[PDB]
Amino acid sequence: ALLQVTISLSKVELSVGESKFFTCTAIGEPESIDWYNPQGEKIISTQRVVVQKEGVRSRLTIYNANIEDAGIYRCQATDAKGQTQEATVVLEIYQKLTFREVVSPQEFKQGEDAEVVCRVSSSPAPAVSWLYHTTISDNRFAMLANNNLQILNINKSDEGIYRCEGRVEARGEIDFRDIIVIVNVPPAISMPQKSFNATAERGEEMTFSCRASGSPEPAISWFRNGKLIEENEKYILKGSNTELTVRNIINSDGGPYVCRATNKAGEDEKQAFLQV
Ligand SMILES: *[C@@H]1O[C@H](CO)[C@@H](O)[C@H](O)[C@H]1NC(C)=O
Ligand SMILES: *[C@H]1O[C@H](CO)[C@@H](O)[C@H](O)[C@H]1NC(C)=O
Ligand SMILES: [Ca+2]
Repeated sequence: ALLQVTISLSKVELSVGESKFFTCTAIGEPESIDWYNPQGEKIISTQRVVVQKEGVRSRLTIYNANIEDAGIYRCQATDAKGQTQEATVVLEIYQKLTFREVVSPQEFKQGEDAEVVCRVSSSPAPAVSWLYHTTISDNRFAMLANNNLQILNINKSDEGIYRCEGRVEARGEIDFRDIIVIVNVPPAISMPQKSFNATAERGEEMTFSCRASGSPEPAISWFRNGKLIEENEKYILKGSNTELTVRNIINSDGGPYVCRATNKAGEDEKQAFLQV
């Protein structure tokens, strides 16, 4: 029948930092068109909260909305008569699922107690969850109150990808992250023979096998008497230094040849004895 006011939106809810504008149409012939913050102050223009007034509409733009922004805004018109209609819009500022400062290739040592870390958060407290394939909860895996999952005896097969999924049932909002898990495993030397034997002056020869086990794969360095063993014409090592061949053994070559195997998770050393 008579004067009335409308707004582009009625109920909006945006993340923090998000921006948006609303338009207030005043169907009629208003002399007055004014906005009001949820505090009841007649909005004045600021380059972050801007108010543009044209014709019979009025646009209110909120840039990078913070938390002091939520509330019931009101556009309110007034003609030459005392008639004074208004429309209102409800703004809700919230927090998207954030995953701040969350490193991946997370490394852990074979035996230790691992805690895979996922720093995730949202306005209504997120509902986090850990997946491997697919869910997980096997009396060795458990989610701490801080959202991280722990693995008590992080065996190396445990090594893999883990999804830290998070949902906000209040918004049907979901988002995950995929973390890589690395199981560092100290070196484990393996050499079937640690006691060899050739004949002196005769141009005999002997190869010495030393294999290891670890993640990363261990580096095998040999030592003799007190010096690192280099190749030379005397010794020839091939299989990434897993096979030490001593050429032209005399009497002086008899005795321990020590085998070192190293990685970032420790070291193992075993030696062979060469009898002449
Ligand atoms: C050569 O040395 C090994 C050391 O394990 C020993 O068992 C073996 O008896 C030796 N060979 C001979 C023919 O004695
Ligand atoms: C689990 O698998 C890894 C594979 O590298 C191995 O290191 C570990 O010994 C295994 N543990 C069990 C329970 O068999
Ligand atoms: Ca923006």
